[PDB]
Amino acid sequence: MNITQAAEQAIRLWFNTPDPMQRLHMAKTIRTWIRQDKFAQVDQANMPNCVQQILNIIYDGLKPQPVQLPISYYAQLWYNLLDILRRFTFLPIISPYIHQVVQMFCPRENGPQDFRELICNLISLNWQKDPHMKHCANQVFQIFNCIIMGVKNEKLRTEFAQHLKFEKLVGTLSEYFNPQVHPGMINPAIFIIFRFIISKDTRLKDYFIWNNNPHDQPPPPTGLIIKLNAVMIGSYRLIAGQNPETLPQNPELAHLIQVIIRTFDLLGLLLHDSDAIDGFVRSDGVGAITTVVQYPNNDLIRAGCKLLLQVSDAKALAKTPLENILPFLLRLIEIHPDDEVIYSGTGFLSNVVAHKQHVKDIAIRSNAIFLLHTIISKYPRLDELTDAPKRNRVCEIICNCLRTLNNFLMMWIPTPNTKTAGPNEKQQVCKFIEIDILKKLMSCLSCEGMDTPGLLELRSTILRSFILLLRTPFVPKDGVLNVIDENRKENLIGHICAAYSWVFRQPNNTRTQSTKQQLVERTISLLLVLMEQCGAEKEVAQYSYSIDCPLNLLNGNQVKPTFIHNVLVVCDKILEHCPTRADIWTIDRPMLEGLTNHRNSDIAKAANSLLSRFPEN
Repeated sequence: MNITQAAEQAIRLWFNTPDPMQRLHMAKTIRTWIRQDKFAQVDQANMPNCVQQILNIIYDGLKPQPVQLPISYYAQLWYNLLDILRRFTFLPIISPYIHQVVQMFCPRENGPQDFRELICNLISLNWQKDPHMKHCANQVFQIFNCIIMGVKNEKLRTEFAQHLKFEKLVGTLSEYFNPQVHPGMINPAIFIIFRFIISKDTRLKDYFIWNNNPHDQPPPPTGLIIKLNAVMIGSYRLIAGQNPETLPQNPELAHLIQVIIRTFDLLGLLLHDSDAIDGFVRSDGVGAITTVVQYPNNDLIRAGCKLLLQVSDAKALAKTPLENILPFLLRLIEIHPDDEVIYSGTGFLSNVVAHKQHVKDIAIRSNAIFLLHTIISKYPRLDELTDAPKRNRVCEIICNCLRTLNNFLMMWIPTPNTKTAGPNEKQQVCKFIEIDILKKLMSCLSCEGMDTPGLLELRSTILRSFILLLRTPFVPKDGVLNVIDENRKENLIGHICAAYSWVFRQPNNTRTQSTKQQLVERTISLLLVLMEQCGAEKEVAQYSYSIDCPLNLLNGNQVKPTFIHNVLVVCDKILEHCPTRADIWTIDRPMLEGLTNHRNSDIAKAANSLLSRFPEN
């Protein structure tokens, strides 16, 4: 018998030859046949049947034989058969028939006899302790990895995913994340599988996390939140001493680093909503990451910070000890050369300080205000940035910083319902009215900055920053309007005006409408603040020739009472110093005469102050 004939007979005899040692001999032969031939001799139209025969031998070979046999034998039989299977999942010639491989996983008996439960049992952890069987495990992992990374037909992917969703498999996978397992034992393909089965399956996600427990209790020790955090920490304990210089010749170190990254990634995908995110935070996830990103590997730090950003809005972060974490993150932001980290950190910072007084207090005590100035100061103007990704990131970094600052400024501003700022806090805040940063922020308002998706939110946020700085008692107001940029030769008013005019040239879009409106409202609000706070009623009015009549802002369904009042007052103040605009503007006189009889006494009063300014005709 020659190769092909040796295979032919092997296939033919298989299902009538119950002899163990003949089956192994037989299996070795079919394998070597594939190994060499790469199927090219079999007739194309017989291929479905030829593949199906092999697959049925594979499936039959993996079944437990009635006689008592040594583990050593199965390991050898299975290695050959699983190797054929593996090859059936990457071999160009077989790919039209790949759905036949997937079909095999589809259950029939719902018991330990199905193909999938035989495959599943081979990657049980205890097999990694076995000197022979651990190689079959590593092959099954390559098989999953081949199917998952390989098949492009979306309907087939979906079916494969469905076939995998059974108790014994999810149990088997989780067992790798138990606290007593050394993380050296975690095959990387386990991540690949988890990503695959949870992809767009919310209920499975909540099952892994919660284990049918209530979402307000501690996440259970049997669930993944506790398991994955102990894996991060376990791996970190092992790499912590290790010199990162050894990396290129240190596969164990490389492995554990990638375990950490893949664990960050999995946690990212699992924590899909508020309750999941909160659970993570109450299980000390933030401390866990923060501890782990101490290790000087940049891929690791990026992935850690990405996950911190994702969890930064947790209300449970009001309860976590942040006295050590926050200073470390501030320090990391100060020194790390990567813009993705800067972005992630500052993003984390603004969310974490939001609505949390004691958290604001930690940030400020660790010089967060000085740091925000530094991060903003270090970047060039947006118009100096050529590549889009980079400019938009810088734009988001500045936005984050200014959002952080605004959260602080809010505390020292007198409300009807007064906190005092210390000597150091005052002078750090006052760095923001230095001429260079005013110039930078002014440029951001008015640069012919191109397609930058986060520009709208930056511009709205800068206006807010100016509003709060100028409403802040200890901030000097004398010099702000004397700052004239080198490029447009304009002061703050002109840049404010250029942004306002810009918002109206922008495309209409329900996604952005909310922010455009808040930018318009803040423009009006900042024009008033400048008028009152800088003693600049005249100059604000005359430097505002570039904007059309603000009254026309009320030509819609605008109900916000504070906005209406601001529009009316700013208009009246403008006509006090530039009377002729009253004849140049084109207003809805009925509407204005309407507002004279408004429920609000302030609106009604200002409306007929303004009406008196207009030509009777």
